[PDB]
Amino acid sequence: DNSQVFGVARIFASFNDTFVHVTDLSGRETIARVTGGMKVKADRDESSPYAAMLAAQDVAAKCKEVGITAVHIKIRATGGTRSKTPGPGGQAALRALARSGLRIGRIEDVTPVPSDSTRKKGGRRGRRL
Amino acid sequence: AVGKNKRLSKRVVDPFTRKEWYDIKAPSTFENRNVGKTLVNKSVGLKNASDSLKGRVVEVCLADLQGSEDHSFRKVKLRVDEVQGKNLLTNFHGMDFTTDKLRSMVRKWQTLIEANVTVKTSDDYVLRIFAIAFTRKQANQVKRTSYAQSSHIRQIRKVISEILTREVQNSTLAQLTSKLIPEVINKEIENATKDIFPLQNVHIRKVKLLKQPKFDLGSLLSLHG
Amino acid sequence: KTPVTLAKVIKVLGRTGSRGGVTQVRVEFLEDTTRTIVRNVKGPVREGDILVLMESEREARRLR
Amino acid sequence: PKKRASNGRNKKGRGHVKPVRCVNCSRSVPKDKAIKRMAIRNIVEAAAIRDLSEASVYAEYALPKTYNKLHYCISCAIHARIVRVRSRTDRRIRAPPQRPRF
Amino acid sequence: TSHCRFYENKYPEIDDIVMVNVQQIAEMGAYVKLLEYDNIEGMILLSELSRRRIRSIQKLIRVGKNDVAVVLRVDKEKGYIDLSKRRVSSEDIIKCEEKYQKSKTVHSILRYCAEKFQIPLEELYKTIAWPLSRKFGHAYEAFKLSIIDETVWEGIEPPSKDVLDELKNYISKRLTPAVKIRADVEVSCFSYEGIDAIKDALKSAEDMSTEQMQVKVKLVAAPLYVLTTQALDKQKGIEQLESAIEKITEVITKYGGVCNITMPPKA
RNA sequence: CUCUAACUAUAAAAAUCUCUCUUCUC
Ligand SMILES: [Mg+2]
Ligand SMILES: [Mg+2]
Ligand SMILES: [Mg+2]
Ligand SMILES: [Mg+2]
Ligand SMILES: [Zn+2]
Repeated sequence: DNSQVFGVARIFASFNDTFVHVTDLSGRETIARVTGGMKVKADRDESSPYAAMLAAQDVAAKCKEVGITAVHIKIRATGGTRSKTPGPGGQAALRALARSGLRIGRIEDVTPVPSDSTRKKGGRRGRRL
Repeated sequence: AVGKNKRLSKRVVDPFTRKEWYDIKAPSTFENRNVGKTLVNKSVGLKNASDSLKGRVVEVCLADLQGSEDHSFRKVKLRVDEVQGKNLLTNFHGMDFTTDKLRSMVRKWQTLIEANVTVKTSDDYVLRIFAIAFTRKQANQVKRTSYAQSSHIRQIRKVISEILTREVQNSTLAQLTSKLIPEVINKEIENATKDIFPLQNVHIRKVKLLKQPKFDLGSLLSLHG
Repeated sequence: KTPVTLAKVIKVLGRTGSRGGVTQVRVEFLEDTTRTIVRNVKGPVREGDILVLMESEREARRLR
Repeated sequence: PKKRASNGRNKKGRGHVKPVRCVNCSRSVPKDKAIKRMAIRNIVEAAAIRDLSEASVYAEYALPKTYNKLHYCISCAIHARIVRVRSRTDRRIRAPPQRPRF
Repeated sequence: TSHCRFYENKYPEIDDIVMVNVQQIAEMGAYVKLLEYDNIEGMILLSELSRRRIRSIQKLIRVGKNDVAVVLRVDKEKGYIDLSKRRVSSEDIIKCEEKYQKSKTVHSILRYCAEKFQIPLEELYKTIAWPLSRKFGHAYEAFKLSIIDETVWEGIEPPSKDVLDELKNYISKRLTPAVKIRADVEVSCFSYEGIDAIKDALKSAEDMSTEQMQVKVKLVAAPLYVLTTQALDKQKGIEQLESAIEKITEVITKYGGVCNITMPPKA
């Protein structure tokens, strides 16, 4: 316990436009919401790993500016009724937050899993791409 | 990065130089009473911050609270109750598992038994507790599955309900947590259930706090120094 | 801030791409003997070349 | 002509089974003709464990794994390569693909 | 000798919207000149070209014509521009189309000025256009108020006064707008004497006509009398014609008749 | 004659088609 003031990065990684949003332990106080679509232009690449690194590096910079040094992780897919699977980008954001100075510990997944309700969007035959 | 429409239907500041830091303290129940820091907007009269703090909850792993790693999969939520200036106290608010351990236990070829019960503490803390158990493959079993009968499940659920009711109705929530951390109720459930069916991985889960009488200042002070 | 880094290729991981004209390799950095990373290369390479990477950590994947 | 002796359903003595939505295209399919994969993976990819390993508090952290089944409609199962279009005499082999690594 | 960009700094800015004249297309798009800033070129990239799928490369570019543009990252070391065409909002295109034409007219005038005075455009924009853009936010509004109010040149140091004189002449000849404000008043009278009342109303409405604004209520029908005025400041015709309507009412309320307004004064 | 550990990541659009069908016996 060498005074690692803690944070929770709470990457929310969807199949498009992932999120990195570091807040206090209680989660009440936000620090650098800055997201995936913040730093990319295509709007198709919002989920791309490069968006993850860009968002992660800038939120890490803001993290050093404020003072937070150690971070716990709340990885979250879209969850609910949608696909239950972590977004492609968010993993790259995890890697970047690991790299850029920040100390990391206590990795957790908090994807909201339902207990079978709220009939999934799409109809019977479902998406028919 | 642009593609904006700005359907709005610069007085900018530095919003974090205008903020204070506060300490978090865990009750005397756990080992490491200190928890960490919390950023808060600066306390000005007409919305004093201490008004805002009272009610905060923090999710903290039990490994940090106890130092040991076997409490890694546990997870305690502590509620902010008392503020002392630059330093604030916390009372127990809930218990849970890390979802990952829960899933690791949840496997195929072994039915799981759940016991849900709302129980009132000795003092007044109205709680709801859950219990999760899995059939254990025997020491000599060549049968490829380990399923339990419905009647066995009913009996086991009743036994676990009785044990949980006893444990909660015995003592106050402070003593209740002091029972929880050594997870003694787990060995008790296994003790009273090993005759019926083996039941590996018994685990008490999702300790949910529902009601609290008024404040109980004195006990909270006793739980912190 | 020009972090032009050098990575010697230690192993070549096949050839990918719809064109088939790009080759993915595992490259170990000239400095920091510890780290290795997988990256794409355009143009012929063999075991021992020194890729000049502007960017370091953008580990691309198999490309279709 | 009956394509599969097991009727390709695996219901055989249940009347009717609750339906489950596909994971990709969200087509509802009986929970038995509901090709299904245990997607157990380390929360971090093995390619990036080392960066985590030497730059983290809590020496020798658990590095947990994420668990979930995946339920596909068979259309997705075929197109997304989860299930291949096997040959005739090779259809009646139900053993998984020889435990991919062993 | 065309030079001397329209706005403060030579290089484009962050998330600014401009327009481009296109000349050349190699592989990844078109690195082509600007005519909103100095005369520098910029990359238009194909992945960021058009909303639809890029089916053809020749049709959507139209070499030698004007096109929308947005700059992402300005190369403020050597003069390069990374530029975009797809990500400009539908409402944003048209408002920039304004800004662009707004900028163009000032240059069109000061070009004529330089070519007739053989002074490079840089000095003219330095001396005149920049203080005008500083004072009124736009050199076009400064020119419009120059047409109305002469004090716009006070506090400015032209390189020579003949520049002011010829610029004023060219702006009074070319930037000349007097908007015709028109209204219609319905005579719904059924009264005893109406034509004498109408003559009195016309005389009392026409004697009010000033030296600069002259009001003539022309006839196109019996009930519908037409009120035409040349508002020089687009704000005096309203009060003139409102006074006219009040005077019509003062006429009509006592002879016995009644009149109604069909259209009030509008530009 | 002793055993049950790995893992990824695609889908834009493509409509139609005029004839002429002819043996096997040593
Ligand atoms: Mg299809
Ligand atoms: Mg039967
Ligand atoms: Mg099947
Ligand atoms: Mg046809
Ligand atoms: Zn599907």
